[PDB]
Amino acid sequence: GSSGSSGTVNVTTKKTPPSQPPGNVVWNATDTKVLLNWEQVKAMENESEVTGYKVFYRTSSQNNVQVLNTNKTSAELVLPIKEDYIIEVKATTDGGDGTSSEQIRIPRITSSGPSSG
Repeated sequence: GSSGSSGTVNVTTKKTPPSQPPGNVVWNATDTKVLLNWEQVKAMENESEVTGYKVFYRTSSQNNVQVLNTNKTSAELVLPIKEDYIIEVKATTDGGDGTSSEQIRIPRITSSGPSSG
């Protein structure tokens, strides 16, 4: 087909997100879960505050990443079944989603011999 572009004024509606991604996005692996943790995001004046975040977790590849609702600065996922895990934290507000932090790299379960003695 074809495409074009010109531009046309417009108006605004509803508040807007901070756009600031959650930092200190740390993770962990214990027992049989993934303890995720990341700082909080506070929107400036007018900006919409963060009421929650979206934990975007997907395999080293995956087709469509999934979203997990979390009304906190932490989260808990399931152990990675082979292939690295690309986790992305997104700060959502009353307006909608926000920005996605830095994809997390979680390597599968090591490959060592259990019961050593």
